[PDB]
Amino acid sequence: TAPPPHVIIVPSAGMGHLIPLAEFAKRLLPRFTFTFAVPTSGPPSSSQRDFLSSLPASIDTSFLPEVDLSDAPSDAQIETLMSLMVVRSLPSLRDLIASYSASGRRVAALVVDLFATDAIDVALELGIRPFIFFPSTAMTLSFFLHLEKLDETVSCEFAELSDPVQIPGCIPVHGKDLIDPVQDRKNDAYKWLLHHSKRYKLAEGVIVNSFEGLEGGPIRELLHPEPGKPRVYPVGPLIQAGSCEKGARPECLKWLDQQPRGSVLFVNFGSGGVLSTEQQNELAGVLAHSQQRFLWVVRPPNDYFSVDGEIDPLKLLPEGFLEQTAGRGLVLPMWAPQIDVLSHESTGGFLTHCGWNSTLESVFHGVPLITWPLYAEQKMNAVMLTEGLRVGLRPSVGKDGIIRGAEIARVIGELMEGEEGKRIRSKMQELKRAASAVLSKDGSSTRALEEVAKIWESK
Ligand SMILES: O=S(=O)(O)Oc1c[nH]c2ccccc12
Ligand SMILES: [Mg+2]
Ligand SMILES: [Mg+2]
Ligand SMILES: [Mg+2]
Ligand SMILES: [Mg+2]
Repeated sequence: TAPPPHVIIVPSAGMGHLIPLAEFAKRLLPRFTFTFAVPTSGPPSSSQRDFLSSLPASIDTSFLPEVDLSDAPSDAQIETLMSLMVVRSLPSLRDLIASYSASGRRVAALVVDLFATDAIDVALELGIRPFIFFPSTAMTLSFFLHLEKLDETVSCEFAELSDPVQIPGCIPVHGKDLIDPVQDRKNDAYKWLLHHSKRYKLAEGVIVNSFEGLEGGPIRELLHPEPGKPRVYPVGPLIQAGSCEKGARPECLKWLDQQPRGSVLFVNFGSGGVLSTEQQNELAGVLAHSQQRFLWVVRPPNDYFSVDGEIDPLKLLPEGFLEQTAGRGLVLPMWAPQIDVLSHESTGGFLTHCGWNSTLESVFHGVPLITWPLYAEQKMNAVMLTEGLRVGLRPSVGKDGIIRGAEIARVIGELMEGEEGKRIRSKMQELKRAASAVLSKDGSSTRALEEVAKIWESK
């Protein structure tokens, strides 16, 4: 029995990033031990502590001493605050790695999230193999690697372009659908994104949470060796599992058991996927007059109370909405067991914000999508899902930023009924089979994990 090498993980801010990073680590146990070296700007939340403490013993956590970000503009985007958090935590990261190295442990790799490339300098100075973990699409990774060239060939704001932007190996995308932090090139968020994208070549490999069956074009382009381009390791789809391992007995799953097969539309924009009052009313009015069964996770709009103290969103729904939907739809406040809903046989569609974790969970369970992108790279994901793979439908937004009921109803109807919705469903089942094929004991993604593991163990 050999001593397990140690691996340090530097995540970018967000539970959405801890989830796929923990799944990645869990699939390399017990060959290594891990430490989540978590930059902080304040007391770690109870959600972070609870999630990280629930992991296997071989994955430890160190919350780095909090840094001060009050000097940043109050309008600073999240990419800027995330980059500032890492840079200012590097001394603490050095002290953490020193505690392990001083005890005799071999530190075999430093895994940094997509906006934590400034920690790569520490790894290079200490003879530690730097790797980047990319929790988004291969399409978005290609955009990152191409951003330098795009920045030097385009002077105007991207949303002003008439022709769609062409990324090597990707479907074209109009500038207005490019990731949020490139929509204002004067903002620090764009400069930070440019900064990180030029540093991906400093890593010995990029680990991307996707697979070739889902993004053939981008993956095959990325795998093609080129000078100045890092090696890429598709290891997706890395997602959490259902609750059938503890002991369809949750309340909302009992309702799904009664409904017909593949007949329910699941609505969930995820935490932070808040709608305006006007936008939520448009969605509620369509569901109220529809004959479509739905399961809707509702959150208080950004513009009385419940048992714990949070505002009760289902009392903010329009007049007698719960009367018009009593037997056909089910409303849930704040949270729902998403993976258990997507795995349920009664679930036929998923209205999602196109966060990549949620998309991968839907693909793995063969549930076609209504793509309602909100922020980050979600609009790029929507284009790839709907115009590329054709496994979902996208409602068009109006000039005032509101998606009207006529569009919500159009895509719902076309997806759950209509012939195009059947083709979409058929295509999504093909991706479902392809997803479980790359994660098998001898799967394409399981092999990529092996390559990474052996590299970490080499020398
Ligand atoms: O958790 S997020 O808010 O999505 O983090 C992110 C902000 N912008 C991003 C662009 C591409 C991928 C991830 C991004
Ligand atoms: Mg705390
Ligand atoms: Mg369907
Ligand atoms: Mg998500
Ligand atoms: Mg964003």
